[PDB]
Amino acid sequence: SRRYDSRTTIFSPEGRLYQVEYAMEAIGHAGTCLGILANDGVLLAAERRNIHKLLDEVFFSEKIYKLNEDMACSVAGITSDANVLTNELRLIAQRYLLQYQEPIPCEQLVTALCDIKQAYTQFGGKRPFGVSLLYIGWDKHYGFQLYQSDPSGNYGGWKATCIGNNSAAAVSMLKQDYKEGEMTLKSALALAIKVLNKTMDVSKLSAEKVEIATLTRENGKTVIRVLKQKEVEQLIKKHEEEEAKAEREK
Amino acid sequence: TTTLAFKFRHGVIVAADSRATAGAYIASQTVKKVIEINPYLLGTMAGGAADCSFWERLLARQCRIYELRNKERISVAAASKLLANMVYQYKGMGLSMGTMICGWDKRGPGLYYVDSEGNRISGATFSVGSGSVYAYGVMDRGYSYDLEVEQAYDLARRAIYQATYRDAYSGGAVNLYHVREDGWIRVSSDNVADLHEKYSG
Amino acid sequence: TTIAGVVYKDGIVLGADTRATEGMVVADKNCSKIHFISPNIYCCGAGTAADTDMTTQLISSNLELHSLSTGRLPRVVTANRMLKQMLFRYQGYIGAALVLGGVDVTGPHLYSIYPHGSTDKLPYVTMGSGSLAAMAVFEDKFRPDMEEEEAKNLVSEAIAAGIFNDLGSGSNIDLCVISKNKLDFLRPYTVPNKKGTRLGRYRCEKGTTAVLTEKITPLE
Amino acid sequence: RFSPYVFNGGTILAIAGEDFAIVASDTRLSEGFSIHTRDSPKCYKLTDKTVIGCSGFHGDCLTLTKIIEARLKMYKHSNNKAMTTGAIAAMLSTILYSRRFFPYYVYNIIGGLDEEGKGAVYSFDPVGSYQRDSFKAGGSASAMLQPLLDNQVGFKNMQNVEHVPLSLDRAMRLVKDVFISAAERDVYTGDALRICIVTKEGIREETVSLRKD
Amino acid sequence: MEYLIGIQGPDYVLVASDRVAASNIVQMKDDHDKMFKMSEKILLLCVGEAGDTVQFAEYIQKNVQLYKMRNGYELSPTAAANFTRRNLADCLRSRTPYHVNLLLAGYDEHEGPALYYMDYLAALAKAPFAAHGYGAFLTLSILDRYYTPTISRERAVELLRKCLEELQKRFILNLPTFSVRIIDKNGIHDLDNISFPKQ
Amino acid sequence: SYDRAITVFSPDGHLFQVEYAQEAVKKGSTAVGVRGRDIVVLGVEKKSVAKLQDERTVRKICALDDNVCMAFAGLTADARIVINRARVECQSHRLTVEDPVTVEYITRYIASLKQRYTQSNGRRPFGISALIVGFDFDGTPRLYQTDPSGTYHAWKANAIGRGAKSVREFLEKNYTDEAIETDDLTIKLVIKALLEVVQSGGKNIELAVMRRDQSLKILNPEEIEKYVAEIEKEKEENE
Amino acid sequence: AERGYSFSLTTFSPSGKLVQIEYALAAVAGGAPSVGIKAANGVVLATEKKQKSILYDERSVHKVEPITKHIGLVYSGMGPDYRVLVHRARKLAQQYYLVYQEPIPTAQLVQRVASVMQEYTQSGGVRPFGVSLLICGWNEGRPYLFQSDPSGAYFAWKATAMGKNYVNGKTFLEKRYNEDLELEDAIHTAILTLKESFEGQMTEDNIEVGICNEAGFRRLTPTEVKDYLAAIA
Amino acid sequence: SIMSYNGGAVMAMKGKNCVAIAADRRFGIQAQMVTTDFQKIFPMGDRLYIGLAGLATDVQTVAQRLKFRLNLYELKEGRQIKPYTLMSMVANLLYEKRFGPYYTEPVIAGLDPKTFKPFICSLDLIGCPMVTDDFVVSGTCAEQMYGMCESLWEPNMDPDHLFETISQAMLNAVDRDAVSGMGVIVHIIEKDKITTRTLKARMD
Amino acid sequence: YDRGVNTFSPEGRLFQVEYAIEAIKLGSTAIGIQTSEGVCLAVEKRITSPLMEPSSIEKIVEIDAHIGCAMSGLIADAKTLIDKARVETQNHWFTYNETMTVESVTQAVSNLALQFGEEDSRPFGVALLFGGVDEKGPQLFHMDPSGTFVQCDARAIGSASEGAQSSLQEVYHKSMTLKEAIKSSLIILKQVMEEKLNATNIELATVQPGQNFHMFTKEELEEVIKDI
Repeated sequence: SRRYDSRTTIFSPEGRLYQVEYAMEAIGHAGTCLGILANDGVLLAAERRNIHKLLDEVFFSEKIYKLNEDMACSVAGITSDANVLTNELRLIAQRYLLQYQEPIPCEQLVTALCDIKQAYTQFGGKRPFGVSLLYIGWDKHYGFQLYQSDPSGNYGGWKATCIGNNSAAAVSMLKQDYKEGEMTLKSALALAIKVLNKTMDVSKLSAEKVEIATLTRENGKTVIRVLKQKEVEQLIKKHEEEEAKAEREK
Repeated sequence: TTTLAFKFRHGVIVAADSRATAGAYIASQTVKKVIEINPYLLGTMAGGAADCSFWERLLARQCRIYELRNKERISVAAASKLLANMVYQYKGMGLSMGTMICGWDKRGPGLYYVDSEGNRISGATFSVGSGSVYAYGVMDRGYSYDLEVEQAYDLARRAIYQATYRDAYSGGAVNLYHVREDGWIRVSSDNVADLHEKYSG
Repeated sequence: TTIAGVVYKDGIVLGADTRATEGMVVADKNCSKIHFISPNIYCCGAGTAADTDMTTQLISSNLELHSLSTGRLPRVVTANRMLKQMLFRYQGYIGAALVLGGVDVTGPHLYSIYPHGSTDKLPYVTMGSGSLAAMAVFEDKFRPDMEEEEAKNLVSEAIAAGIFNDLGSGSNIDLCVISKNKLDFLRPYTVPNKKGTRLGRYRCEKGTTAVLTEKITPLE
Repeated sequence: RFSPYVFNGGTILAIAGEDFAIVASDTRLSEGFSIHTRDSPKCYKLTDKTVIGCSGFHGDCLTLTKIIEARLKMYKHSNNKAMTTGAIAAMLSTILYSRRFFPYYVYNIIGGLDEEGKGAVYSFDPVGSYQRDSFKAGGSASAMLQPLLDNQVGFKNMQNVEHVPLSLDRAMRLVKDVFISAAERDVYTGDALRICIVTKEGIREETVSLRKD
Repeated sequence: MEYLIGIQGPDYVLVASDRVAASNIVQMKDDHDKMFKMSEKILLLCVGEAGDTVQFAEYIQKNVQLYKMRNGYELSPTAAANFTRRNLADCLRSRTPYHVNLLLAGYDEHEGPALYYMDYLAALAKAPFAAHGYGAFLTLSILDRYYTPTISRERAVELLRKCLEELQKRFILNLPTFSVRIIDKNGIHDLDNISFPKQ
Repeated sequence: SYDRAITVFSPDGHLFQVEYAQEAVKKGSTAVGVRGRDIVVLGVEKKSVAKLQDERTVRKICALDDNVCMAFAGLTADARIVINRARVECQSHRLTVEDPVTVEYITRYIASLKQRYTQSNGRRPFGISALIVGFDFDGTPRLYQTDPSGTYHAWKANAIGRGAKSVREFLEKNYTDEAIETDDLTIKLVIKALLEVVQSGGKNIELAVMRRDQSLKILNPEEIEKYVAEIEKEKEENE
Repeated sequence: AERGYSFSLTTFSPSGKLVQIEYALAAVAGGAPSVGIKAANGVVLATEKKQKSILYDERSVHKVEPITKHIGLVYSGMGPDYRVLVHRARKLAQQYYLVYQEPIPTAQLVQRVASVMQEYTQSGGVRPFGVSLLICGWNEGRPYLFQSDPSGAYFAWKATAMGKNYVNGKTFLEKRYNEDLELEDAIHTAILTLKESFEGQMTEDNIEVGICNEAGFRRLTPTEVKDYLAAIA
Repeated sequence: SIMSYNGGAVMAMKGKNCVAIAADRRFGIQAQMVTTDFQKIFPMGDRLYIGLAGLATDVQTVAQRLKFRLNLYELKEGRQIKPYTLMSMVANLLYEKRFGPYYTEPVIAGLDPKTFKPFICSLDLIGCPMVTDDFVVSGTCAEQMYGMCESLWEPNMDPDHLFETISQAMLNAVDRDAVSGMGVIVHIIEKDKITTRTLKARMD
Repeated sequence: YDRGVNTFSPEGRLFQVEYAIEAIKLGSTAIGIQTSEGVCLAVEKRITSPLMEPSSIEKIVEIDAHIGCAMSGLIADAKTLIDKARVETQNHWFTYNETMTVESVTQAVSNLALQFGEEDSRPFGVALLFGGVDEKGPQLFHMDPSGTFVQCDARAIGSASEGAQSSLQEVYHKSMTLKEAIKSSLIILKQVMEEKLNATNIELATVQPGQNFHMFTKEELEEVIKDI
């Protein structure tokens, strides 16, 4: 049975992980998300590869999956492949509330899920998770935090992210947008609108194909504002007037 | 059955009677309750005879293995702690161990009293055994804390004598060792019958 | 707690008391001990509730994996052997004291469930604390079931016999008509026991009680 | 309920001389008034230099003895040498203790030649605590032995008596008189007496007849 | 068998432990200390079976020492008391159950120091004081007389002097040595030992 | 086609997954370190910080205890595994026998655990290494290393990564026996290797110094900012 | 490596695509057409069963195997591994029914089954399910129609179709079926899109139309199938 | 007894459009008090509470273990928690140990998430569900709970008469009987707002 | 044509065991010597860079108080066998009240010589030199990674095992004193080392019944060096 084993777990002769390098090629494709710094709140946006309009869209949050009433995670990858990790981390977040009675911080929440994806890479020859999802939340210590997961079992957590393919023109623009935080929660969402409008393949900033979920820090409820797509269109046309105002300079 | 151990300026003095009897029948006067674990350590026997023999010898396992690996003498506090945890797994099964961990440590003289119930404590003085309190009255009245090595010999053996005088259980011979920085050294072993006229005047 | 029933030609009628007493004070005045086994099978509860409830739910769950294997409609011989099988596997650590009945293709059949797992096939069975009063009516007055209706009265005659005799079964009478085509469950059937009226108005008006701390939490 | 432990009788006395040792045990196996068999020697020789006695529950006697004989070949086929006299009592200490929860009921006394070519006696107990002794007496008749043995062999209970260690002979009849005196009030001892003498030239055995009632 | 003082103040925490390890009649270890220091803001108190107090000290002490350098901050007294409960809750139904008595003491820089109560049945409660012994009847006199918890940092130590005079009244025991500690935002501080004269 | 073996190993005289894992070591982030009678200094670079992200998530140094410091070179994936692993190891060690074993228990833990990690089937060897930092009892320094084969070894100097970081250890050998008698020059060695190692950005450079038994703290851009200015001045004093 | 207990056989292509899982979609494409429509009051399913020989009677083998009294379902492609997950879903739907005491919605059947179905694909040594399940039923007063795939991804479609030429029948269900219609009108266009790839002969045994009522699922006998479709659509 | 160890009484009374639940604030071992600020009834979900009478461990154990399975159901399905779903959620938890079951008298009284219609239920320590159409009382002494309320509770009771009826009911029981006392908290919830009042009780 | 590595190849014998022998080429060598007076053993640490600390890597470890040992090839490979063998001799002194002498250690390691396997794991390529003093006096034994224990009075390992033993087998005639073999070993040592002999290069293993333990001492290691 040594010839039938393809040596998934075992490394490549080149020093790279043979299974992980072909894994992250799917992350560069498929899922598309973004993140940015914002004061007194945090925003998340994603574009669906299911964006074809024949769907019912009765799932409400789909690519936006909400793990807890106080926490949401934007997923990039295969749905059901991620759904195994969702309820898992959901129970890890819930078992934390059980022995503690206090919200799970974001730091150890990411390191707990990344090790689950790492266990299949290190042994067992099992199929590693090709799902890379973001993290948002708030704690009494470090406050607002952003994180990212990697298929190799590492946390890709930073204060910014590029996922997974497009947004290119906005990527380098985000480095010029690197000015840290603001609100006016509608102003930071306005910056996210020029990202979705300019860098989309069909452009036009289709409202039904994208969904924006924002977490507003509130004591002690921490209200998460999930936009109903009725106020997204006015948020889309909000910065489209600003984008038309931005081109008045030149 | 009378055992006593106490620490002072020089090492630790350990003394116990050699008589082991069942009920009113005399069995053996040569039973040695003082057990030698390591050249720098001394064990004791109380309650169950083989229980102090097994666990102190099983303690010597982790103690000698630690001396083979790290090439360093294990502390008396670690030996007393590692012994309390192993016996605690068997707690409630009927085992009774009244041993008193003795020896030398890098910090200085030390004494530890471990029981099968899981007691872990240091201390200046400990005395455990059969019927006692008649001996406690004459002992604690003349017993002091900080004295010399020569005065510790006759004073520690005095408690065994007066005990065996009134108490018909304790008896036999008195095994007295003296712990020092280089390890324990055998002092003397004498029968209580010969020690009668010595401490009586 | 009393459960009894008799079998007629085309079906069975089961009944039980609604009074469930814990200790010297009545706990649940209105209680239904008839549990759903399957569409055509019903069983009467008794003894420990949570033990028999989780039992009959696991039974019915196993019967949902049992009768549905070939589909058709649930026979009792499927549920019959499972009781003596499973309840004996635990050697009687739990308890049942149940009345099992159902209408199959072979015709209606009744059973008496015991905590040790022994089940016997009888046209009439009585279990519970009032089993002595329900048996005296079924035993001596038994008849070969003839037409339907007269046996429906025989159950109500035996069920009411245990209510008026045994003080353990009060409150309301229950009757469930189980036949091949027709299935009827009527609860409560009759309320022989009543409670006396209040001697007056004991309501306590506001103003006579002080509150240490008050809280108002409006909702959405 | 069922009692796994019972006392089948027997008395073991082993006196070890300077350069050799002697082992003595009665052969009467009896429970109650009835006698199982009149000749049932309790002295079992593991090696040429070591002879062990067994007392108490008879089922555990043959079991524990045959287990040691099974462990003898384990060590003999490992280090290519027989177990030392001190190792037999030491290994038995680990065996009796491993069973501490459900231990054998046995009274064993080992005697014979050590690695120094001298006699040694090892007192055993169901908890597996042993030590090297000059002479020890087991069984139920030890109540009349140790007080008398210390009066004779131990030179106790006397004044102005020098200490001369014994060797052979008289220790024989010392086992005879204590059994005839015990045979009166106690029926667990009598019939034939098997006494083993462990010497450098081999093992010598002798049979002593006693009253049957 | 013994009760360690349970004063819980708004800005402070006061605990007083007896140093007598003696059993039966004659005294064995006079200098023994039952006080264990969990973190800078949290202490540990345990009484019960000998081996039970040793290992229950371990599991409670060491798990908080781990969370310290893990996320970079100290555990909260609320989350700590719940963690200790699970060890006590799982000890309820277990192959080898164990027994515990005393409670936990901790400090917080935001909501303030909190005092919980550990019980051998794992039942917990939030109380400014508790009773581990019969001495509660004599303490509730001066206490319930003036119950206002505005006073004070060092007055609780002065109030402990009044309790120390009321600890020995009708009893047969002695307990000459009492060790006391005090908790503030800077951590646990050492206090002087107590000595009762015989005559 | 693809013809290769795994474990173990090959008649050619060298192992496969072991010495090849050393390539995953040398390719790790550039890091250095030194030992001293009082203050021990370390360093890390080549993190490729874009200035736009958070520095605390890329931190390469953790601490099991205030006495012993952790420094590793390699991917950060297996890091938290070992972080969770080793912290529980030094925890259970803290639990029973309060006085810990000195420096020979912990250095042989990860080393032997990694050795048996190449032993049993279904276990893929780690391609990362580590070097223990801290101070031995009675004022002595302690440092060791981890090897893909599990061999623990103590170095007078820590040189890994590219060839530019090997010069930092070369400069330590130029201080001979006496130097340094002030902690100022010992910290400045990291500020001098900041120009030599990596891209010389003044950003990815991070260090912490533990003086005697005092627990170290991460250097804030004040002390290390003042010692960075004297590093260029001290090099100008040699001209 | 390790045992030989069937470690995962599924690897990643250089582009990151699944190897044997995408090949299971070919069995769905090489299977039989199955259609379903979510409109208004309830969901309507139209499957296709045609006998390869005149000796086959469709009265025995039933394509529609409802999971619950209120929950219907159909499938596409490949049987042998289909009945494994069916009966597995019968045992799995009981935990939600016993603990939570409630007629478990189709959305929870989707979350639990597709998670195990994804775990089944992750487990090697076994061929992944080549069955695309259409999950429907009525819950909370509003019914649902959900489509799964061999990879486990779950979608939601008003009117969906699977099997041979599923992209062509999907456009017909996009045009001819829109907004929502009554169950009677839903059966109409469900047979019309099934008659697309169907042969020139349509009888009671050739097509079977399941429907999920708000009152719960009711499987229609071949009688009502020949009455409404004769004269198909 | 086991339930009389910590004592305590949970009285939940349903009104017309609302529902009320009450429990004493006394926490103590046997007859010796410990603290009066202990909380027994805990909030579960939205506009739903649960009464608990028994060992204070099973009060904290179940409520925390229930909070565990509470969210996990709500996080999978965004819809609410329902009093029926949470009812058997405790029954499955109390049935985890058949011969080892926890000792508690859980009383779950909460509003329907769909409509203002209140619902009341009480479960046995072994997990046996039980429902009443009037009120559910669980406590040490059952004579004062069943005797009074049967002559007090009425089919239609507004929040004004509902709170004042149980008020004097607890005043007459505590000032006379022994076991309970040391304050009583009352939770009266309706569709528009949540009201929580604490009744006055003897301090001895 | 690699089948299972355990499968008894066409020649045939185990692959990995045949491979593990070549694993000695990547590590240093030692020289054993035995004499009626005592057993002396020498080694070379193979210092690549001055950064290497001499006491960090030691090729001689003492399994039992009177029983020394020497490793080969890698370090941590023997470390699992070394440390676990110390538990063996200690339990033997618990049951029999006597420590294993030079023999029961061999059969203890000989039983575990090959424990490896794929199903039901990887054999170590470290050769072991077993020294000690039994009831027969000073003795030195040797074993190989293949698992077959053969008694070798004076044995050398490493890549120099070929050359170092060739001249060593001639000088083992019983008419040679222990003192003559001590200086005979350093002659082969200075030939097999490229770096000049210094305090950090080599160490010595000497065990005698009278002088002990010893083990070995410090600053007496440097005396045999300057005498080169």
